[PDB]
Amino acid sequence: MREVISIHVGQGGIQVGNACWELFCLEHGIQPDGQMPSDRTIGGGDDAFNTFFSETGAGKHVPRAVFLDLEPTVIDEVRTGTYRQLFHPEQLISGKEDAANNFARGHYTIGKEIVDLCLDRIRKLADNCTGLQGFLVFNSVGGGTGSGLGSLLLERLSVDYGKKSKLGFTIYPSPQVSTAVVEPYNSILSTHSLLEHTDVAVMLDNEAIYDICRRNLDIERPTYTNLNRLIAQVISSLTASLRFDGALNVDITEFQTNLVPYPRIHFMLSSYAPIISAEKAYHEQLSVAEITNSAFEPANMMAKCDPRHGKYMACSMMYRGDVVPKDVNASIATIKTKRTIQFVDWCPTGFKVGINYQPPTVVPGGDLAKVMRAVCMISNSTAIAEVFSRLDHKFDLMYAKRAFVHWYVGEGMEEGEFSEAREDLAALEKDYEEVGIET
Amino acid sequence: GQPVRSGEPVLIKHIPTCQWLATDNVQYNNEFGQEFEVFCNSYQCHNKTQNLIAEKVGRKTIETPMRNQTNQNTFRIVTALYP
Amino acid sequence: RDEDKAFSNQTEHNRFMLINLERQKNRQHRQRMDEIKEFNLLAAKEQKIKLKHMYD
Amino acid sequence: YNLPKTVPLLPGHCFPDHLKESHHKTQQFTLVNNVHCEKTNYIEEKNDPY
Amino acid sequence: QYAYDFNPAKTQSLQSRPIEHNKFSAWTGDQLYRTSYGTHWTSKPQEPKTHVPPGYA
Amino acid sequence: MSLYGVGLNVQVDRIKTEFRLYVSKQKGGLNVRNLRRIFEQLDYQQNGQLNLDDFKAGLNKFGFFLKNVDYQCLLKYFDVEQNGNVNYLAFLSCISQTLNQRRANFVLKVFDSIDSEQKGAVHPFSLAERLEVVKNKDYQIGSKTREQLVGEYVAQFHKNQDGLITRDEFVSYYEDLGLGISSDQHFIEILQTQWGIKEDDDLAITKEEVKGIVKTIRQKLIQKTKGANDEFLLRKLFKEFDISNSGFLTLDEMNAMLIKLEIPIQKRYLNAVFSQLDRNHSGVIEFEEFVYYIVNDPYP
Amino acid sequence: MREIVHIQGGQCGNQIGAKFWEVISDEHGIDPTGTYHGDSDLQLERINVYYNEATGGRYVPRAILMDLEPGTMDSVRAGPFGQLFRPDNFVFGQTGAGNNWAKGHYTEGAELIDSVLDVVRKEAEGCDCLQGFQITHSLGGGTGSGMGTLLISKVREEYPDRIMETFSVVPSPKVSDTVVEPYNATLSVHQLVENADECMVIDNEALYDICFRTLKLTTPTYGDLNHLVSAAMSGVTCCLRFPGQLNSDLRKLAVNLIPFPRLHFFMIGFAPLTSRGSQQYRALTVPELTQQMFDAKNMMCAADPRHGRYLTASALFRGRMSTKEVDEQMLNVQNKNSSYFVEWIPNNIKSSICDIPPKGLKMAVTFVGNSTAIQEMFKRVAEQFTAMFRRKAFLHWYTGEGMDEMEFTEAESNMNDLVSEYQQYQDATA
Amino acid sequence: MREIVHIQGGQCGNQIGAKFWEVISDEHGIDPTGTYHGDSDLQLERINVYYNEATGGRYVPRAILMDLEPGTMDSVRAGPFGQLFRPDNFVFGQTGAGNNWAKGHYTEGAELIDSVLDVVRKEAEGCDCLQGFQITHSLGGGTGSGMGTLLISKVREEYPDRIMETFSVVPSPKVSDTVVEPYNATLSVHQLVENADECMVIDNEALYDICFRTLKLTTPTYGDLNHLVSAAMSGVTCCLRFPGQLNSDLRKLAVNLIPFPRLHFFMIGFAPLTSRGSQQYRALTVPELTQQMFDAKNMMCAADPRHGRYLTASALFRGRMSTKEVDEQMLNVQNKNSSYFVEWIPNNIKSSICDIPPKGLKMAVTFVGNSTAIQEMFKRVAEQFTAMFRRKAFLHWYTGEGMDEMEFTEAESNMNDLVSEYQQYQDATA
Ligand SMILES: Nc1nc2c(ncn2[C@@H]2O[C@H](COP(=O)(O)OP(=O)(O)OP(=O)(O)O)[C@@H](O)[C@H]2O)c(=O)[nH]1
Ligand SMILES: Nc1nc2c(ncn2[C@@H]2O[C@H](COP(=O)(O)OP(=O)(O)O)[C@@H](O)[C@H]2O)c(=O)[nH]1
Ligand SMILES: Nc1nc2c(ncn2[C@@H]2O[C@H](COP(=O)(O)OP(=O)(O)O)[C@@H](O)[C@H]2O)c(=O)[nH]1
Ligand SMILES: [Mg+2]
Repeated sequence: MREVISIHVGQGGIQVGNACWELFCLEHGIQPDGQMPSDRTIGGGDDAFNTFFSETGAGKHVPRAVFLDLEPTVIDEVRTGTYRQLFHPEQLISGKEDAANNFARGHYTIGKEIVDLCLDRIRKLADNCTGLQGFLVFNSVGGGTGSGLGSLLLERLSVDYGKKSKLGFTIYPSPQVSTAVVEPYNSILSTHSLLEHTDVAVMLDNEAIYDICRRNLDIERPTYTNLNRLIAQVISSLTASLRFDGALNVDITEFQTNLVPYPRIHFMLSSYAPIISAEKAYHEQLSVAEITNSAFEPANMMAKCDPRHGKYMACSMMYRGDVVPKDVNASIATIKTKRTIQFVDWCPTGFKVGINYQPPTVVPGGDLAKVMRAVCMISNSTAIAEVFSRLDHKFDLMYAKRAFVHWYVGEGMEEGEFSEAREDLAALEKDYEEVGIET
Repeated sequence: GQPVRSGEPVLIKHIPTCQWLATDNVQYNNEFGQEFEVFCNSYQCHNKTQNLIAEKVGRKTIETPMRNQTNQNTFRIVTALYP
Repeated sequence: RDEDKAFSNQTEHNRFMLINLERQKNRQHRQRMDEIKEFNLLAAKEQKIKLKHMYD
Repeated sequence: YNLPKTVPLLPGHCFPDHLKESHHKTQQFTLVNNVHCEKTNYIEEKNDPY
Repeated sequence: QYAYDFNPAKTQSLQSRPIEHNKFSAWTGDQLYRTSYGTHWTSKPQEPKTHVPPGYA
Repeated sequence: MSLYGVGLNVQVDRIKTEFRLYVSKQKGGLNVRNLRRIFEQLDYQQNGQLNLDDFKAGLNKFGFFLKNVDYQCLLKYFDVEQNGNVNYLAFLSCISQTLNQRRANFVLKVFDSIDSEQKGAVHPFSLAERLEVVKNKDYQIGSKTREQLVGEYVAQFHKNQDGLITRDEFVSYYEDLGLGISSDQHFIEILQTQWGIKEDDDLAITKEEVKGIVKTIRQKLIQKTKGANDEFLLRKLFKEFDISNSGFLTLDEMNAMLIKLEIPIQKRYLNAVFSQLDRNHSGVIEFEEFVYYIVNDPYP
Repeated sequence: MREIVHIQGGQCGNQIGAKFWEVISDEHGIDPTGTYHGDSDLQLERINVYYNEATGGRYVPRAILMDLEPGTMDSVRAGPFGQLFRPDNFVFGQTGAGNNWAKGHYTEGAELIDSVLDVVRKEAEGCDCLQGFQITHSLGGGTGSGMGTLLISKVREEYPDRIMETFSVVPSPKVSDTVVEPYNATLSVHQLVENADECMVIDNEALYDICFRTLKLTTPTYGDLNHLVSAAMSGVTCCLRFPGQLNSDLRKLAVNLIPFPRLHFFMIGFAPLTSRGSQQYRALTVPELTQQMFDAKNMMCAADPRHGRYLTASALFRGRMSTKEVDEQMLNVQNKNSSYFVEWIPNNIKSSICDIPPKGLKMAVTFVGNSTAIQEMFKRVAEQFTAMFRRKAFLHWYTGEGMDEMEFTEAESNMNDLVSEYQQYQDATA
Repeated sequence: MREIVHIQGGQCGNQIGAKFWEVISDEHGIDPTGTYHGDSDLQLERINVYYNEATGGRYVPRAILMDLEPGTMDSVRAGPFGQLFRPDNFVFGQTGAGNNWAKGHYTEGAELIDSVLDVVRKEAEGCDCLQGFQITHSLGGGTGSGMGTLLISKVREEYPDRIMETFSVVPSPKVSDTVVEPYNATLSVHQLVENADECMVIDNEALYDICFRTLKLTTPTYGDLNHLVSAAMSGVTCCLRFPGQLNSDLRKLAVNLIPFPRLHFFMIGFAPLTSRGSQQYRALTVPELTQQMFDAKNMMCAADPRHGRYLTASALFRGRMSTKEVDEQMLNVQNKNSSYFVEWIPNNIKSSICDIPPKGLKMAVTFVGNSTAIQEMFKRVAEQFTAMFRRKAFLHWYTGEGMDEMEFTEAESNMNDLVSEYQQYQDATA
């Protein structure tokens, strides 16, 4: 009776969903058909899969997920790919025309004919769940239907359900690495839209992950499959407490109650440790003291942001494996003593710890090593203010000459949205500054 | 508390002294030709092990030995071949 | 009889210490074996992904 | 004498062990229609010609 | 020597211990035994009547 | 009281001490042999097994009462086959002493005095003759029905198939009587008054007396000549009279030798130190060992 | 006769209750299936204090387990000794608390507590002559610190004559387990000081210190911590279950321990505790027991006793021991450390004796003492609360459920006045 | 019953302490396990002097092992007889002194001595009637000198009435181990004069001379050297543990050896000493023992007593003997060598008799005397100190942690008065 429903919108969400859902299938022992292995013959079947999977009454399991996209290419791959018979046929919604990197296209003119279909499917899944903890969403901010539909769905969910917790794993554009040209335009438009509609947001830009794989996994030419495997591991550790018993359990609802000092301050960046290949795993002892220090390294963060340039407001970390309450306490005390890491003055108590017993699982054909301990750390800091400023500068550079705006204003949106969205972002930039100064 | 078998290498130690019976290549002269000497000494390894810090943390305990020995303390009981 | 009670009762503590020490010695042996277990698979997978990196 | 065959539990002598193959949690308690309910495990019979 | 055991006296669960069988009338050796008379001279159910006096209704 | 582990041994020891204390205090007509002759009536089938109720009833009849919990411990300890019934034979097997050596010495010599014809068995009337003679000076040898009239002083014992009592039971009955009485002097006085026989060793040389004697020997030597000497002096007597040059010392030679150096030890005292000094028990002691013990010994 | 019902909530409460019930079952010789298998008669006379009776001769504890989420309840049901609790004593919600005092005390616990109040009313009416209640919960958590405190309040106006006992795991800032812990801690303390009859503070730092420096075991676990807590719990009430030279129940303990009604916060400690590798050198004597009793590092709280003065103290001894030895040791330790005891009360130590030691041991003791040194914890919690409340960070989460800052201000003022009056008696002289 | 506790400081103290406990255990027949297996009952009557009773009837020594670095104590624990010492009696740090007096007395000793001070306070509390202390350490080391002498100051303040003994091994300048010897030797003496009831000076040169010349050992080792010290240590308190014709404890020796409180520096000797090849040819008698007792080559110090006057002396006799020869031997040696005895105290010799000789010997004698010839050892120490101090060599290490040159001036200043005090009480005549 602890169910979470995940939303995957856009190509970034769907390709993350493929890697995310192959891990859950292997973790809980489900074959690509939704059926348990034919031989099996153990008995005492444990229904820990109810968090993500649903029983059909006799036979297969159907995930509690929905996929949205306007281009039919990626969905048709899923419907033809390895897991064709896993997902329900009518929970894979596909459009006919792409958004074409335009926020207005997927928010005003063509996104209104699909949003009705998804809300019907969401209601059916939610009515099935009896202990729904909340929603998870996966979207790419620098995209058309990723930010268009993603903003529209979040707005609709706010009035349809309300107090239900919603978590957001957005993918912000890299500081210098870029695939498109108009990312800053729809980055702010989406961020302003989801500013008052999401509860917790996690930054998942790409350049940070590229650096991590090169530095740690000794991979000189990574691909998107490698990146989506790392992100899925973050999700698994994040929700591992709802299906595996531990010494100290944590819940989805006990994240937005501790990491959010104020309603407008809910942006945070994540870190994971140990992200290590077996080259260096054969040598390191990988103690709990060592892993908890490596989680605080700025080079190990999942977002292109330096915490050394700002203060820490709150940090939450989850341990899974064979950790002991002795060494978690001892190592945490050392972190507080360290001068290189500092907290804001009005927050003397600044941690939350969760302990789980299940060691992380390993995916065949994967890149990570098999370990006994792991930690996932979600911290809210003031240093996120720099990513908005750098993203703001590029927008102001284009918007001076009103470039590319005819591609937007002719698709149902008014000219005034650009100013107010920029206006809203400007207030937030030094809003993080006001909270970070001493009393 | 386990039975002692005849033939395998064993250790003989004195209880008031905790010193293992030993014999080395030390010459001695007597009417019965040339023979060596028998004494008591613990031929332990020279390398030291941080046992005290292990005890305070709680990793090892005193009765379990920590330092190896040299084969000069090894003795074997030999019995008759035929009944 | 008081002398007998002292000897009879202290013997319980003697057995008591042996049980704990023996089982604690057992636990470390199992846990150490699990550390050998991890590096067993990791050693194979190093020689594994080495060939995979050459292609593709 | 009569020495105990097994160690008795004491404030620091139980020592739970958690080195299992899989640490899975079973959902035995469920709240449906604002009514408490639990699974009927440890009670099932199998068959007979009765 | 050995760890700590939970179950004493080796009490096997009745789940696997034999099978249900016809003893449902174990208590009902005195179940149709009313007590208005009875428990005054006898403790077991009274025999079926063979004779009745006038006005037995 | 929390008879989890060793507690079974402690509580049953407490019960045994309490029973011994009770019986010794009353000291009178009650006897441990009286208890065993009560059980078999409740035993019925002579199986040797009794339930908790019958066991409690029998003990209460004797006049012994314990806690309600204390009865549980006895049953738990003495129900060896776990049939729910105590073993009174095992219970009476315990709480029974082996009798002191001095008491055994006195009981054996009385039996020897009675049995002057050395068969090891004594006719019942021969005993009863003595018990009646000591009780009065005017009983006279002859009686009308003397055998049956005087046999009531006896038959507290038991006789074998032949009809005579054995030495084994004669001691066995008296050691049973040795539980109601816990005073050695009172036991000896009772036996001697009953049997008209009062013969026993006066005493035995104690460790304190031996230490005093040996300290007297070692101190007397030091007064002679000087510190480095007196070893030659001690060896000189052996040189003067040890003709066979074997190097062994005898009790007669040691006595005479100690007579020479103004030390007249009593024969009983000299025997005690002689016996303590040697452990081979052939009556001969090496002179080197003797001089070592006398001179070069750190402890008194 | 004078039975007590056990009610508990929260994750920590559920775990502590599970360990305590396992310890009690072992002590009374109850198998996991619930059938009595004791060997002595003394283990059956007073079983009615903690265990009820059902058909077939089995015993079920009068325990009530409550939580807004069934996670820990589900975890504890499948464990050993989990079949003793009847299914009707399990009450659970559907949403959860989220480490929020407001959610656990006003919007969810308030609407859910009707069923558990019905259950506790049924148990209290079923018992012959109730002696009191006892609580195990955590102040730093949401559902525990809210629902348990509200239930304490309600049962307090409903039964104004029965005794109250609590076992509160007060948070320590060294283990900042929850960033919103000061609000919950101060609100729970403000609620608790108004109704709770006895309070015993337990700190994870103190438990870690015990398990690391005394027991010397390499891998501490919450199992061991809960075992320590459960041993401390059973020590205080052993005398209520077993005979002894001097009998003392919870009412007598309170009578001989609490000087003033607002001063009802204590620290507990259990002896003897020794390592496996060092047990062969120590002895088993009452002087050794009492010298380990008063050791500062042996306490189960962060408060250090030699920084303050022992107002009152009480000891509950288990095993066969001598009144001479125990009271002479008490008098000697009282005389030699006159600076550590307040002056205007002579003989501020109570002695209690029980003849039944814990299984596998020959002597034991439990120490409960009211010392003025606990104000350090209150001062630290209050200073963190006021520092974090000056900016009123995280306050919107609590305000969203209709709460007002006037209650926060009143709770802080009550805590400050408690600290002031509690410090005043430290310097008080005759 | 008048038991004494043992404190072992420094690397030398650990090595001296190891061999000393081996001899005492041998003298009482104690196995390394801890179970008594003696031959006579007298070996058990006074076992409480050095050993505490534990579970199972085993005995544990009441000795505290102290050092900043555990490297030295690490080797002794693993070797033979490493099992007697209770693990709670070992205290160690993480850095080490490194032959720096101030570092082991101001920086590291200050923050570490709290632990050891608590342990020794517990030991002195456990004993019914403490008789005195004894300390074995080195004045040429860092941990032995600095933290070792500081603990003497603290316990002196807490226990101002009990007697204290120190077996100080002041290193000699003929061959030296530490180049900073004069500094930490001088400062220790300044702190030791006003707190130590007695001083027992031991020199390495005398130990080497005895082995080569008296024992004729071609390859002596520290094991042999430690045994000679250990043999004398047990002989000092032999009469306290065993019966005898005349009884004398440590306090009685203090009364008859110290005319003025500042004159408490003794020098020791032990007799008899012979090689294996000469045991048969030598007859042991009282005239033979007293001849070797007063021989200058026998004494434990490099200072020659023939260059001064014996202020007082004391002789302890072990073994059964009469009293007339002992009384007259002390009288005759006093008359014939009257030039070596100061006049204003008549009959300045103390005699005691114990009737339990050491194992392997029939008679033994321990000699302790107060002679003015000990001032010569102070003279050369001051000679080396001022030669190094005038250039301020190695001074940056001492003054790098708050020590000031003002301390050095008084340390040497106090030494001059002691040297002058001995000289004035060497030529004065009635
Ligand atoms: N990290 C990561 N990012 C991805 C992945 N796939 C797509 N993206 C992100 O998606 C952004 C562009 O959006 P698209 O891939 O075109 O998909 P979209 O978000 O639905 O946008 P549309 O093309 O308008 O439908 C790129 O900037 C990428 O950062 C992926 O597999 N991993
Ligand atoms: N001693 C002990 N403390 C525990 C245990 N479980 C949890 N805790 C403590 O409880 C705190 C968290 O309480 P929480 O779970 O939020 O309480 P809840 O909200 O009422 O369920 C942590 O700081 C832990 O230190 C346990 O089994 N033993
Ligand atoms: N008599 C004796 N002296 C020793 C022994 N071991 C070392 N020493 C002396 O101790 C001196 C060195 O002392 P040191 O170790 O620096 O003292 P610490 O710094 O206080 O530990 C050397 O001059 C040695 O002569 C021993 O076993 N016996
Ligand atoms: Mg696209």
